[PDB]
Amino acid sequence: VQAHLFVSLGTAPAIVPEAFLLPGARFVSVHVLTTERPDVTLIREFFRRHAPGVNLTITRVAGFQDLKSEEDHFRFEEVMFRWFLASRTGPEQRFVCLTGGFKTMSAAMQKAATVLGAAEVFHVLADDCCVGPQGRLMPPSTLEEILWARDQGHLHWIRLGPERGWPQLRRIAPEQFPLQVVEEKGDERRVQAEDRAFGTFLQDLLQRASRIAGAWEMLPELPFADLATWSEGELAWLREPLDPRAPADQRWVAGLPKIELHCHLGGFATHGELLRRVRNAAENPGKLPPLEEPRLPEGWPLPAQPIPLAEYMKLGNANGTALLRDPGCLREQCRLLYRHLVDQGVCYAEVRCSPANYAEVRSPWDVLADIRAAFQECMEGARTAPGGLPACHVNLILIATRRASGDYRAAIARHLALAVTAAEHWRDENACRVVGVDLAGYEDEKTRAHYFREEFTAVHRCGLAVTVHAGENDDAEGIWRAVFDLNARRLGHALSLGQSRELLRSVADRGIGVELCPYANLQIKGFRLDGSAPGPYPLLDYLREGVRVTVNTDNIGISAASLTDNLLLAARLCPGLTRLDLLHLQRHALETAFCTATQRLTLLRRISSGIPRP
Amino acid sequence: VQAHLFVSLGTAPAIVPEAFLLPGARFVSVHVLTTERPDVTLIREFFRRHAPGVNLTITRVAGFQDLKSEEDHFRFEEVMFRWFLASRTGPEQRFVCLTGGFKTMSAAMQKAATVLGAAEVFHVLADDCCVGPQGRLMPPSTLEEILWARDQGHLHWIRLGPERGWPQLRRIAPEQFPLQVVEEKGDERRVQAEDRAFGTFLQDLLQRASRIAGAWEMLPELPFADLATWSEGELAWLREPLDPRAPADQRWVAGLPKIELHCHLGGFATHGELLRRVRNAAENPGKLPPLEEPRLPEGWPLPAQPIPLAEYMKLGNANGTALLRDPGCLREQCRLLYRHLVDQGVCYAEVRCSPANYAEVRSPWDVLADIRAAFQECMEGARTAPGGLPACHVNLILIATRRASGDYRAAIARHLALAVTAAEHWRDENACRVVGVDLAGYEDEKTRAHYFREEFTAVHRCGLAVTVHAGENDDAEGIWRAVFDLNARRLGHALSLGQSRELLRSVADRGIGVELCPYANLQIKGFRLDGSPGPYPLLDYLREGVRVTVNTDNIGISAASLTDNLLLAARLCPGLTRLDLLHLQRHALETAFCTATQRLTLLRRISSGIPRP
Repeated sequence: VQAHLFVSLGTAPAIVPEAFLLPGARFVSVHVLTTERPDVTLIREFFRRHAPGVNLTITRVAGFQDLKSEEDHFRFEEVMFRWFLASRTGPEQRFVCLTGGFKTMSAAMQKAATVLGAAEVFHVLADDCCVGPQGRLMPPSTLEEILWARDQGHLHWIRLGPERGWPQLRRIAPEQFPLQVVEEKGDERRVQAEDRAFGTFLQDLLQRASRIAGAWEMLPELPFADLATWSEGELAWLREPLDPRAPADQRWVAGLPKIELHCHLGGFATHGELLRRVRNAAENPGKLPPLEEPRLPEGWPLPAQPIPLAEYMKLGNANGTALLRDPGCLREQCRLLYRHLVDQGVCYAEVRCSPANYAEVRSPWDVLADIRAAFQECMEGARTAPGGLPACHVNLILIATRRASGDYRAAIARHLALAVTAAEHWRDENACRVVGVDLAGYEDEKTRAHYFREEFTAVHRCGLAVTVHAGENDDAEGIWRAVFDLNARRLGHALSLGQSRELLRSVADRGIGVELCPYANLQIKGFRLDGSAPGPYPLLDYLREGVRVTVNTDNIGISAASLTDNLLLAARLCPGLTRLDLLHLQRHALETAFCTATQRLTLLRRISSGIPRP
Repeated sequence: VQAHLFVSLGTAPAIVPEAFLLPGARFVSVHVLTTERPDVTLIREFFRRHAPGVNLTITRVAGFQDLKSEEDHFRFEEVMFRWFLASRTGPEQRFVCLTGGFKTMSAAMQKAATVLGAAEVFHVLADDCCVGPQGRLMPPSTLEEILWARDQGHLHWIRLGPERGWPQLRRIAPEQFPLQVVEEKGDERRVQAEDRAFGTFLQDLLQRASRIAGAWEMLPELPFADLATWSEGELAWLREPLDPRAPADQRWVAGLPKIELHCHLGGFATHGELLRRVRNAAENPGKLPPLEEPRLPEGWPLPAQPIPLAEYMKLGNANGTALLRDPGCLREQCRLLYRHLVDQGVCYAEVRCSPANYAEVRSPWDVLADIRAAFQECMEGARTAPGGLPACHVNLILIATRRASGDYRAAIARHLALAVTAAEHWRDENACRVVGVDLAGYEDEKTRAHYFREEFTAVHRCGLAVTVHAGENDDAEGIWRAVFDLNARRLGHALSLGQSRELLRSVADRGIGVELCPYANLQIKGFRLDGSPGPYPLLDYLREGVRVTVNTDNIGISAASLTDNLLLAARLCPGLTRLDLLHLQRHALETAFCTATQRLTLLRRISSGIPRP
């Protein structure tokens, strides 16, 4: 109910104290400007009296004596707009006055109230109030006739209708439209304006709504609907090549809301302090394995030579099946992963795990229950304020197991049966829930999974999604079979699709998604970096054809990189990538998720109103 | 370009003479509203002081001497408001100026300018203008110091800009909002009012718009990005129920760009003049069957009782197989269909046809070639100016045949072979081309054919989409089998999906489109109209996230177009808003069978064509 007051002052200073008087409407603050000519001494005396606690921010122009030239008009409008900007208050809290002014045209304030939302407009009136010595309604000597008129009420205040403001400018910040203070003498200040950028922005917003000449190419092909309210200069910044080494471009990617779809729980904390923290919350300290940390190759984030997959897997042999057989370690790892995900700014994640691996005495169901309980407790604990919803939704995807010595059919059957029952058990739509399964594996699984299509027909009826990790070999026939027989909806990696036009066109048309991990691909398969045997990274081509490409993290601990670093490295690998392409990537990732329609709408609202302005 | 102008009021007369001075702006009319006091003698001086000629209706209130009371503001607001109403001039012809008067009526009149709408707001300001005694900047004697100032350029008119006004209040008449003329003293005029109903209307409209516009979720979730630059009133209008009988919404629906996905070539011109036009272009007039138009049921567009499907089919027995076995008739039908589609405003269509039906002596390939050649000739003919592209794009879908007399498996094989060969033959991406097949009649029904899955693995590799028609019964098993074995991407009709949550959820998630035809569905299955067979399952599908479309099916048999189908869909499901139409268009665009470049071009064309109210 903080009613910050915005009153203009003319050559008559009675309007300030009088419009201060209002039915109720206790004012936390009062903001006024004038020109250099009028004095402030009697306003000083007035404010020293019964209202000393409130502040009186009286700002002044750099130079002004009258408003008769047009230049005076644009300058006054600009300075007044930057006033209202610098006030830093909610639209429902701003109040507008009689706007008398020293013939300040009295209309700029109404224009501001119309374009920028406010709460109310009132009009002071003088009726037999403060009858002066001359007989006319002169303002009091200092304040005595104010009290006199308040005693016998005829003056009053004529109140107009409230305004809401234009939808586009209703949300805005003073940082992109600042002002320079010439000098501040106590509560009084003198400021000045630089350029009519705000007027240019308003004129652009008016003009693009009429013609379609220049906006016709730009607006219709924009990823999010909230990007149509940006200025012409900002939209030009968005259509320029992204520099991954600029100290300013790095802080923009760090504030974007992000969606994550390829993460592994068993490869998070494998080195450094986090390993110590995980190895501290163990329930049974007596059976923890000896602390050995594998040695990373030279310049590990950017190795000079590709390493094979087996060495990559063994690089994380300090936190996995060895450590996650103790419940405390499992819970602590879940909590740390959630905290890191929240810090990165992710708003929706899908963690992949295989409960069978971390089970030697307990059953897989107990491991799944513990994981779900930990994640749900964290989600309920966080509960930030997008409307009461948790800060980061987390779902679950069940990948197959590793110890494939027992009967393969038995392992597959157990893996799918655990998923179906878990899907049936947790049916609430605001909590962790198993959403899909993974069919990673070929050769033996190629001979088993693809042939036994009838095995994977129950899952389809139970409401679960299927993702296939097309890793090594990456032949075309496997992709054809995965797309058309297994009815998968997302593909893993699959970096070679441009060697068969029919497959690329089919994948583009049907809508299947593709998941790419820059750091892992560079460190495992090898790729050229910067401007200068594998070919170019197939990200720009996929984005141009119309495929739904995403960028993910894969293994956070083994690769030692986060989502932001992955995006910047993706910018490095393909020269020419623009920021609009990053927003396209986010939109595609949102589209290809496994959530429900209500969650999709909520995520769209959250993302579209979070993009930081340049 | 007639300029009906509103000047101002003023205690000092000078406001009117200095406001009539505008650079390069001729006004055919001048209207003034003011109080009892002002010296009407000086406006009488101005009456012929200017010279050339303009109306000078001076309106007066029944009683007023000062703006000092709270009710005074409301009284003058209503009076001047109804003065605007009774003006009877176009929104783009009004001219508005608040140079003079007191403060409150200036604020009220600028508020009228923004809310009601205007074309330009200007301020007259004097700089060293008309110097008088003691060096006082003060109005001229009669007009001569104005002449001196014009000789010296001492006048500065400050122009602000145009206005838009709220959509509902843009069009209004004074008959329902009259006034009370006290006395029109020739050019002078006196008025009074009766109530403040129009101000109550404005308050109710604004408060209802505010209440409807809650959290600003509207901006993040608009269908098309171009709508994000609209004014608040237009969005509020878009968030209201659609009235299908008003003479204003119908033109808006007519103006909308549209996409058609369910049309039949063999049921276009089956009655009236079009039948005669088609029959007059036959190559061999001696072999034409005698003209016999079937008789339509009672009130055919909206029958009072459903009819069986067989009678619906027999209705179109004048332009079926009988007439189309002649090249001239085929060409004329194709050309007429293209012209009608262009007139309706369609920008992308997919016409279904069965070439085998119209082949007796000629082979099916000749029929297909003739159809493609006719459509391509028309397409290259139109090419108006989208970006240099044709005004309408037409692709083809091959449905199965009707004559299940011979070996049906042979018919299916020939159908698919023709489809594949035609798909490979024409490969340019800016011309008519076979884009998909329709495994209609459930292939040949599960009675004799079920689903030869291993047969339909070649069309997928050759790049053809599959559409499955849901006809009678519509058991969930059939839809399950179609979706997860035939890899279909669109479903026909399928009005019963709400009876199984799992099917609805799966269909919504995967992204399979649904095609609905309101007129045909009403005439064949029976439905309740104007809220009086269950309710029409269109609003439920939209609220559940399914991708729904509205089509025409048969144009000649049903005797309706896309616009009429949209309006009837509005009638069937009460509460449908004007945003749902754009949602349907977006879904139709997303479910089409075109290519990525065509999809981007279609998005650009649709998003830049939506008409503002």
